[PDB]
Amino acid sequence: SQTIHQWPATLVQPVGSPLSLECTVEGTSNPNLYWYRQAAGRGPQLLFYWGPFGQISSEVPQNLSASRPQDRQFILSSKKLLLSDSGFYLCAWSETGLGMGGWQFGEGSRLTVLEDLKNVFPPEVAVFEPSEAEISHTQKATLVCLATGFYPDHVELSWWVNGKEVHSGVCTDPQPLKEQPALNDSRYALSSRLRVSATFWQDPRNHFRCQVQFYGLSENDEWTQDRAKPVTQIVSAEAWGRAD
Amino acid sequence: QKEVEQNSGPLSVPEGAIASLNCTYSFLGSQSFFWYRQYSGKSPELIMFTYREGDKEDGRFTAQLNKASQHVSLLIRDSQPSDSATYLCAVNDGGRLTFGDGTTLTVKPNIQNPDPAVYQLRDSKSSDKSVCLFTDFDSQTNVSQSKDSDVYITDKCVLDMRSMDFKSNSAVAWSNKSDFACANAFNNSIIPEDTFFPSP
Repeated sequence: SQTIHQWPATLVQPVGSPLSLECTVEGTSNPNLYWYRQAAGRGPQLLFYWGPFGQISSEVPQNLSASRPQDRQFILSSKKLLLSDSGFYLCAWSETGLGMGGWQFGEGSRLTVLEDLKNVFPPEVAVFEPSEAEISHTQKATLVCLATGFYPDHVELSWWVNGKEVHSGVCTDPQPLKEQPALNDSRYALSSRLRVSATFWQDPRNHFRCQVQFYGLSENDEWTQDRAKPVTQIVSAEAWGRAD
Repeated sequence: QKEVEQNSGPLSVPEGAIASLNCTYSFLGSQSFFWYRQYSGKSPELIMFTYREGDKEDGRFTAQLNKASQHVSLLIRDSQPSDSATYLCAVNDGGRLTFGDGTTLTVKPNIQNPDPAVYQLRDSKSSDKSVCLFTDFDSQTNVSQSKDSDVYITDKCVLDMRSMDFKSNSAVAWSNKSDFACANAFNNSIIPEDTFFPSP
């Protein structure tokens, strides 16, 4: 079969820094390759379209360039990022061979360009134990996890129970909300729920963990503030069941 | 974007109903037509494509194309909560895909045995906040945001893809205020008169 991969998935970089997005496709030869950019609440806009007959480019001036060093590798670059370059970048391909085929996108690249890296904050994470009233009325126990005060707005929250990630009974906000709606550079918050049976919650041997991956600064980014360099990291909170 | 338009407001239907997405394209010589689905935070996924006038049916989805009026539509039958997404129309001309700006669709789950209740959870010692959970209400209930900008409320969440358990609706409200109680957390929302409020 054929697939397509792009990386990095999510980038947080300062203005004036270089950009390099990668994209590879497998299972075909001489594919059409595309780079798109998508704004929130809008459809993907074509940046570059390369193929056997040439390069087609967006009619609107871009601060980006494309390269194809190998048949199945497509790269999106910039020597010097602008604040206006923040966005969601998408790579895609289509079959040039007999018959249709492809028209699939990679996983995308979330790019956040920052004017000032001191605005970056990792999340604080807390888990809240189920209500005894819920347990009585329903025989179910809902735990809640709150990830608060982070910036930029992208984190990945997962729940772990006894060393294994769980998906059943999990409901997580699709996107973070702004703690300060009227303020431009507001920090963010995200919530999730894990619902298990009362009987499972009431065993104190059961260990629950809310885990949040945050993407921020990399090792090479400079930092002189007292607080810990807000680097890409995992922040989590945990709880153990209780008999009561 | 004017070559491909999806001029429609946000759609919403109850689970099991039929939904219909519309799209118009400008070039009559366009060769093929596509529908993608896109969830929050993800890249778009291909649903179907079609190059012939008429209907192309695939499972619960039907792509309809009229090359005279230059309209493309996606018909979704027996809608599922997991069909909740942004739908994108795209048109191929010589290999160049042009996309519309998308249309959102929400499919409300059918809650067979509601039990609207507001509970107070307790922090695991390391926060200072208290959290209130409004859960088990049926989908005809809308959770409004709080007037107090010091109280946060997250209306709807998304059930994990690999979840094998049923889905119930819930809203979370939190604040660090001393006068914050679950008894008033959701006062700006219209909740069922039969909502269970346990008394601590």
